[PDB]
Amino acid sequence: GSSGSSGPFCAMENQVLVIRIKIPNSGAVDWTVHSGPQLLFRDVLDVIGQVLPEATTTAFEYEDEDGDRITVRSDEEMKAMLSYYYSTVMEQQVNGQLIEPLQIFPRSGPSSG
Repeated sequence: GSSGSSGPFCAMENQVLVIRIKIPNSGAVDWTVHSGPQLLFRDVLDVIGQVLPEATTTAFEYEDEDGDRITVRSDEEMKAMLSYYYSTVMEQQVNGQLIEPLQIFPRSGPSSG
């Protein structure tokens, strides 16, 4: 996680984040994320690792506006994925419909050295 919290409070203006890891033939798990903004790529992998311990991940995908399923292989992509969720989430609120969980998929592959 975040080494060096210094103060068990966790500040955040925007509501917490909820990541929905698409589980293989087992529904999906919701990773209660409070540091939606203060989230790193590794963190995700650090979490997923607990979700799919028998199935590596490293990276993950997330449906965008055109539901083209993006790919996050670098913190860069992450900030992006989050940049969309919030850009869309806020839109889901102004509209009315309830907000949806950041539907992500643990890119599990065969290789794993």
